[PDB]
Amino acid sequence: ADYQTIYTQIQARGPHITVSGEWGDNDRVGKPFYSYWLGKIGDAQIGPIYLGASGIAAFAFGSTAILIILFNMAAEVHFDPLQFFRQFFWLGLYPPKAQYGMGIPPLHDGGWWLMAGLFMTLSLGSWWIRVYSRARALGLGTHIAWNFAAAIFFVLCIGCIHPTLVGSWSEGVPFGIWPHIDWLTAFSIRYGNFYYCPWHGFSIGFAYGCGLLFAAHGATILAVARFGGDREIEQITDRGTAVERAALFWRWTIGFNATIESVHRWGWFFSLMVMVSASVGILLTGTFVDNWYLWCVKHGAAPDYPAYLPATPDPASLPGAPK
Amino acid sequence: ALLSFERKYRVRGGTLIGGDLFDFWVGPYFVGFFGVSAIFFIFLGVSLIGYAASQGPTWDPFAISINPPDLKYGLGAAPLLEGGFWQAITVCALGAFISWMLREVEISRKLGIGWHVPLAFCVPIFMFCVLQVFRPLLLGSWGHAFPYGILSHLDWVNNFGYQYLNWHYNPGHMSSVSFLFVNAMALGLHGGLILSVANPGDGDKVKTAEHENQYFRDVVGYSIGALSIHRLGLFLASNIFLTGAFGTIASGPFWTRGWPEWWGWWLDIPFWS
Amino acid sequence: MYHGALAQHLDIAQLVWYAQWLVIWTVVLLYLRREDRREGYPLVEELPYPKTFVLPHGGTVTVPRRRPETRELKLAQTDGFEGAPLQPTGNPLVDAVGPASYAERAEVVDATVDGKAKIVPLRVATDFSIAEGDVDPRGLPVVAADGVEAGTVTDLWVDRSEHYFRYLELSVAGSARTALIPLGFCDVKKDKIVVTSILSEQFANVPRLQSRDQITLREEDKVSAYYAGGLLYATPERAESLL
Amino acid sequence: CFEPPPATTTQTGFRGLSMGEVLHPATVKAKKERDAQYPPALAAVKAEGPPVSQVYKNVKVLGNLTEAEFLRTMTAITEWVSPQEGCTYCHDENNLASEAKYPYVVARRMLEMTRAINTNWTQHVAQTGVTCYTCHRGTPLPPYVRYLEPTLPLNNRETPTHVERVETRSGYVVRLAKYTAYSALNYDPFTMFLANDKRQVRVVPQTALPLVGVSRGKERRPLSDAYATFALMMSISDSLGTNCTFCHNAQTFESWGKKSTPQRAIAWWGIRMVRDLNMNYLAPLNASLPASRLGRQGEAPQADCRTCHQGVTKPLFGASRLKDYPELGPIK
Ligand code: BCL
Ligand code: BCL
Ligand code: BCL
Ligand SMILES: C/C=C1/c2cc3[nH]c4c(c3C)C(=O)[C@H](C(=O)OC)c4c3nc(cc4[nH]c(cc(n2)[C@@H]1C)c(C(C)=O)c4C)[C@@H](C)[C@@H]3CCC(=O)OC/C=C(\C)CCC[C@H](C)CCC[C@H](C)CCCC(C)C
Ligand SMILES: CC(C)=CCC/C(C)=C/CC/C(C)=C/CC/C(C)=C/CC/C(C)=C/CC/C(C)=C/CC/C(C)=C/CC1=C(C)C(=O)c2ccccc2C1=O
Ligand code: HEC
Ligand code: HEC
Ligand code: HEC
Ligand SMILES: CC(C)=CCC/C(C)=C/C=C\C(C)=C\C=C\C(C)=C\C=C/C=C(C)/C=C/C=C(\C)CC/C=C(\C)CCCC(C)C
Ligand SMILES: [Fe+2]
Repeated sequence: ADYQTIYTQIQARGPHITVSGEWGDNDRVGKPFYSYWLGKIGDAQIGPIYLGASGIAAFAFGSTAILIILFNMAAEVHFDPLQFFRQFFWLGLYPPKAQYGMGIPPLHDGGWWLMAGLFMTLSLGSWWIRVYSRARALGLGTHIAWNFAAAIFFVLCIGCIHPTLVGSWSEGVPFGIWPHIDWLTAFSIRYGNFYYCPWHGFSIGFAYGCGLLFAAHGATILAVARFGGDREIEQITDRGTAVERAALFWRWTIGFNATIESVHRWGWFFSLMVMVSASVGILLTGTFVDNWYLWCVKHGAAPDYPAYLPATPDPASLPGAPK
Repeated sequence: ALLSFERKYRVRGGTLIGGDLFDFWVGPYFVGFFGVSAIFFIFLGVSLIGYAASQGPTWDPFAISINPPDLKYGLGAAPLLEGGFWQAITVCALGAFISWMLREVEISRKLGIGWHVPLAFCVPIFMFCVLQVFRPLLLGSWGHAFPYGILSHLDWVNNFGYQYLNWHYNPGHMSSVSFLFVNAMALGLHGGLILSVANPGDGDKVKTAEHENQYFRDVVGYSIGALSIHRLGLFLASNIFLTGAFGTIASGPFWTRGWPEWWGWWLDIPFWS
Repeated sequence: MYHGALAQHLDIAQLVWYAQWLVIWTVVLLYLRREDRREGYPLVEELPYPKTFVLPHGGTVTVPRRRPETRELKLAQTDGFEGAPLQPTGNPLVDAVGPASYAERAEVVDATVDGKAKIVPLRVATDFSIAEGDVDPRGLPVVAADGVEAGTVTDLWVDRSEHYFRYLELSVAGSARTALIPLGFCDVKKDKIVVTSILSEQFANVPRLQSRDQITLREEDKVSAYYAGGLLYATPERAESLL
Repeated sequence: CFEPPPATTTQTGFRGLSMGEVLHPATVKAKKERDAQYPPALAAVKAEGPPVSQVYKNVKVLGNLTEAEFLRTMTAITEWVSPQEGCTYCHDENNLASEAKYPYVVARRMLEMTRAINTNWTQHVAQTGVTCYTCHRGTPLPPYVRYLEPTLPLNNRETPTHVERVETRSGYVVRLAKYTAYSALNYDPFTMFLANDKRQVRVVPQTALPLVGVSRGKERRPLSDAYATFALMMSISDSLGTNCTFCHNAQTFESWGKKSTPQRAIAWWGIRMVRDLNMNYLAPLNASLPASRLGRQGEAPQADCRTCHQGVTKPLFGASRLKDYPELGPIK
């Protein structure tokens, strides 16, 4: 058994790493702290952390939005400190309930939401630059920055793009623990059971696959951890016995395999496609499809089942039946 | 037929049962005893699905469905057309999954590596049992289990979730979803990082393990490490079905109301009410 | 009139549905599946373009690996049909076959952020420590699978880049020793280091290295491979049926 | 935090749809023993005599009964509405023709309403029907009523906490949540849907593609409507003590035929019935009830689902007195 794959039995300490970046070496902040219990399942050193203009813009815009949201939450309980801590999950900031179209809604009905939405967007955009710039500041590929973009893009879809495309701010996602959860069903109901949106199935297929892949890959690297498999950069440019057996375990199992490099393209793609498929689903939704179930019925894809309890005629269509 | 570095490894041994008898390869596939039993269960299972699909007004994949019995049959045997086909296929599916798992144990054994992959594979097998056996057994009938059809089994999940009003409030479900999300996130980060170091652009120098840790020290103020991301990863991915199983088995056997109401334990406490 | 409606019974979302499948299979088959075949190919007994990595401190390496000279097998086939298993003609631990096999990758000690040797002893490692709370293997006995003292701790070897110990190395009783053991193969107790991968008589062959202060990559693989070969070959009792 | 096994499960859809009820025996058992307090019908009486339109001076609804039959009704009503204070709750001690107290004039209206339900709304109550008890359960104030805003507790026989009181605005979200099965849906389905016939419960389109003229900008209903519909559904479900699959195949909530249960259609006739009761019988009563009965906007107590069901698919589990008191309806 590998006791190293469970926890690191013997832990190592030494002088701080510091690799210079093209800029901002001085804007690193924090004296690095060592946690013994953290270092049983990760590296013990916590910090330092890089500030830099994009990073601080993120916290500025971000906090601004959160403040808006928390303040609007506090008012929902008359600013009672007890009830706020109590009802917190039920509290939220809601998009306009009346139909103002794309017109900027009143502060008490959607206004504060739109503004909190705006500052949140600025916050995400600020952090993106951080993710991007830090990559090429350290002479690294922007693979992370572009994955993070797909997630940012999708949030924009459910946040403002799809609202703009259908022409209503009322279709936005509220801020809150339960309230933003409530939106999920209101949106699915409105558009005819989202189980019948193909890009929904696609997005799910990719998300599940993200589970499968890093369950398999995560376990794969643990299995060849005795051969220093976790050292992957120097297993790509230079193949050793770790991914020899890793490539062969899967080749003997499913009939084909990847490389130590290419398996990372598989996981990056799957993750990307969770967002890519989702965004396409939301865009199509409302715009060009108004009921995904009926859309499937039209194309003869929807399943049909025999009656258990008798067929029930729509009473609204009965002769003499009320409005 | 073989990889450039492969024949080095194709030695005998590492069998659990069978010895030399099934210790051989078919193309790139290893067989072993559990290769033989897998094919048996898979042939039988697919045949049953085929013969069952023979019978309905079937044939286009999206409309093909093989359903469990009525609730009234309890845990008893059902008429093959009225649920029995499902019962058998269920069994075959379990034979196939477990075989596939132990086959992986045999392959790990011959390669001299840890058994982490087939041990990981026990988690989805486990969840399948929760859905198709466990929760039915507690509820008393097999008819509570999901049907085998590409679209039909979605409608099973759909109705089941609504049977508890808003399935979103299911705390077991909240944990499960949380793990599915963060796992997809971590996979994107990790794969993206490794590529960033090996594929950094233009006429480049491939960067180092110090650049790895470097990057996440700057962005979030911590890097978990090269080896630790892989145990973290197996941890997040596994806890999808490890935590989610609680919310599934709790629905029915241990809770019959809507899941939003379940949070009455927090909301209805006398000194907040 | 309807949004998204086209000619016949056709609509926009219907078209995108096909485009989605086309893109996905294009990426999977005409990219990801080809990216998978960068090493191990071509087969013996569809491929992609070359690629050239520029390595951190001098030199390049490019997909495939067109290699020095190739090792000579020390195994005999068990039967003549294509998929038959093979069988060790000597001691499978010494000719590095099966789970005892290693990779033929450059005998270079590969390095740190700044040039130094990455995997080095604490007698070298300057400034590296054992974290307060974890046990010090310094001077402990190494107990093999047969229960016999195979020897005693000498030093522990650290990755200078990741701050992570990867090898114990130790003395054998009775051969003027010393050689490597990956700590994936060790169970660190308070008074002993338990190793069940090999018997104590078999520590005698643990691949030595031209250096006492170094360790190169082929080495790292040569050392790790042999202990892993013990999981199947240490006794006649491991090539078994478990049942 | 949890309810011990086993659990009572029913099947309402095709096998393998996971459609049906999920009930906890202890809850169900408790509800029967509560609904079993339905007083037994009074023994039958003399069929002959002059109609009380001859006999009594101020009888305008039940004027065709004989005196023995008419008094029987008065005993039953007394049982059902005001058993503790008896007749004098609704009668001047020695002038029984007098409408000098308010429960008299309301009780007349209440007689007509009850007959209305059993006669005109047989698409809902069928031959089960209702009596005074179905809502009152032995008290002048029905336990489950609803004002023009969320109130707590749902049962007015229970003492409200401070935060539950309608005046305490810090607790508005909870009042809203508990009427909607503890969801955070920010909508009151009673006033939106059940108090009147103004708004439409249906919000899901009946075409695949968006219909031009109703799918862009201010042509569209706000998404808020689907929320509120969800809120009505949460409320109805808790009121009957079931879930969605009791009525829907959640494959497509918007569809009837095999995609719905006969109960959903019955339920449809209930909403229509409840609106009728509120708009034409109960709401106009604020002019006859004392100020102490009225809500904060001068509203009289009005009925929803729960008013009769009180947590059950059928009120009092199908118990009826319909043939025991034909004067209560249906009416020829
Ligand atoms: C409680 C949760 C639900 C559930 C909820 C959902 C939802 C919701 C969705 C799916 C989707 C899918 N589900 Mg399901 N699913 C459950 C359990 C299962 C089981 C099982 C053994 O228990 C199977 C085989 C499947 C199979 C599948 C696929 C048809 C599809 C894509 C999944 C995917 O990419 O995964 C990750 C795996 C990979 C990326 C690798 C490739 C796997 C391929 C796709 C497997 C195809 C198997 C196919 C059914 C044939 C079976 C065998 C025949 C004998 C040939 N589900 C349970 C019952 N599943 C989506 C869909 O599109 O459905 C139509 C979807 O929207
Ligand atoms: C009744 C309710 C509906 C439902 C409603 C919806 C709706 C509506 C949608 C989905 C969507 C998704 N659903 Mg669905 N869903 C249901 C049933 C399921 C089932 C199932 C087995 O039953 C599964 C597996 C899923 C799973 C999925 C996902 C695969 C998919 C993408 C969303 C996602 O991952 O977001 C997780 C990822 C993110 C949110 C990205 C976040 C990225 C950003 C950068 C994070 C920012 C953090 C930062 C700190 C925030 C600071 C804030 C401060 C204020 C500043 N759903 C049913 C049918 N679901 C989407 C989709 O694909 O639609 C086509 C979608 O829009
Ligand atoms: C209205 C309906 C409800 C809903 C109803 C349910 C129900 C009901 C359940 C879930 C469950 C799950 N839900 Mg859901 N869920 C909803 C909304 C969501 C949302 C969202 C964005 O709102 C998300 C992210 C999710 C996500 C999730 C998953 C994380 C979770 C576990 C899935 C599972 O069991 O897979 C199961 C997958 C397997 C068992 C795969 C097994 C594979 C086996 C081992 C091998 C197969 C081999 C194959 C056949 C081989 C083919 C050969 C080919 C060659 C490849 N749900 C809505 C609100 N959801 C479950 C849970 O845990 O709940 C707490 C659950 O029980
Ligand atoms: C939490 C951890 C998770 C995780 C992890 C891992 N996953 C693994 C491993 C690990 C670690 C492996 O090592 C192993 C493997 O080698 O990978 C390449 C495996 C694999 N994961 C597969 C599918 C998969 N994983 C899912 C879920 C998770 N995986 C989650 C995320 C899902 C979902 C979500 O639906 C799917 C579809 C196969 C591709 C493969 C097994 C092949 C098999 O077992 O062959 C043996 C069986 C057959 C070839 C067919 C048997 C057919 C029966 C008899 C007849 C049909 C019956 C069937 C019930 C009908 C269903 C109808 C349908 C519409 C309802
Ligand atoms: C002909 C016959 C009957 C022979 C009998 C012998 C026998 C047992 C045959 C088996 C027959 C059967 C059932 C074959 C089916 C095999 C299956 C299930 C194939 C499905 C393939 C699928 C869809 C896999 C999903 C996961 C996925 C997208 C993988 C793509 C990327 C890959 C290959 C990941 C695997 C992989 C991972 C995860 C690494 O970490 C790693 C690290 C270092 C080097 C290589 C690798 C590597 O290859
Ligand atoms: C909850 C209301 C209520 C209760 C309880 C009640 N009454 Fe009645 N009573 C009425 C109403 C209203 C009328 C007139 C109904 C009508 O016009 O058809 C009426 C009519 C009568 C009349 C007709 C007198 C006349 O000249 O019009 C008599 C007598 C009478 N009730 C006696 C009784 C008796 C006896 C009891 C109990 C044992 C009783 N009441 C309890 C409300 C009530
Ligand atoms: C006992 C009855 C009943 C229950 C319980 C019930 N439904 Fe409803 N539902 C109906 C009826 C009747 C309508 C249509 C009302 C109308 O036509 O005015 C409807 C309408 C709907 C609609 C909108 C249909 C459309 O055309 O827009 C949705 C969505 C819905 N229900 C979902 C649910 C949800 C969600 C639940 C529970 C959480 C639920 N059903 C439980 C009877 C019920
Ligand atoms: C004033 C009386 C009253 C009100 C208000 C009321 N119900 Fe009913 N309902 C009844 C009675 C009495 C029955 C018994 C019918 C039967 O036994 O078939 C019934 C039957 C039903 C059934 C049939 C259950 C079954 O198992 O067959 C459903 C569903 C239902 N009601 C839903 C509702 C809905 C929806 C509402 C309001 C929106 C409502 N109830 C409010 C009196 C009422
Ligand atoms: C104290 C610490 C460590 C953290 C604090 C976090 C905290 C307690 C926050 C408080 C309450 C909580 C938990 C809030 C959570 C809210 C959630 C879950 C929100 C989820 C999704 C919200 C979404 C997707 C909103 C999207 C909205 C948008 C993208 C709007 C876009 C707006 C624009 C583009 C503006 C352009 C239009 C212009 C003309 C005005
Ligand atoms: Fe990796």
